[PDB]
Amino acid sequence: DYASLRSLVASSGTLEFKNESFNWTGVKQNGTSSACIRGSSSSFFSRLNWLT
Amino acid sequence: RGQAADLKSTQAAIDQINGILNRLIGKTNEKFHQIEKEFSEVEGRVQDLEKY
Ligand SMILES: *[C@@H]1O[C@H](CO)[C@@H](O)[C@H](O)[C@H]1NC(C)=O
Ligand SMILES: *[C@@H]1O[C@H](CO)[C@@H](O)[C@H](O)[C@H]1NC(C)=O
Repeated sequence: DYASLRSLVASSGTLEFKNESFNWTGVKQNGTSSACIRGSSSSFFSRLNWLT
Repeated sequence: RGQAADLKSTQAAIDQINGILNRLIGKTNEKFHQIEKEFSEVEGRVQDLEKY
């Protein structure tokens, strides 16, 4: 539901982010794809964590 | 010296004003079930349409 999220974020009027420390035991965090290239190296979304 | 009032013109004006008032005051329509107008959560585009 793209329109609802767009409207909600537009009405909020901010992109302030506070980092929390989730536990996430026993897995590999971060994870990079060849589609997202930050600088010259592969990357991913900055605010989302790909667990593998 | 003396003073007096005219009853015919007074009654004509009073009658016209009373007719206007009777046409305005007391006539009301009945509406039973309608949409919700107050919301406690945010859910997206349907609530926005209702508010609009
Ligand atoms: C994270 O999980 C480990 C598993 O050994 C546990 O000992 C630890 O208390 C957990 N940390 C939090 C903040 O819940
Ligand atoms: C994921 O990368 C972030 C940013 O470099 C880092 O803070 C975090 O410790 C990494 N998680 C790992 C290596 O499990």
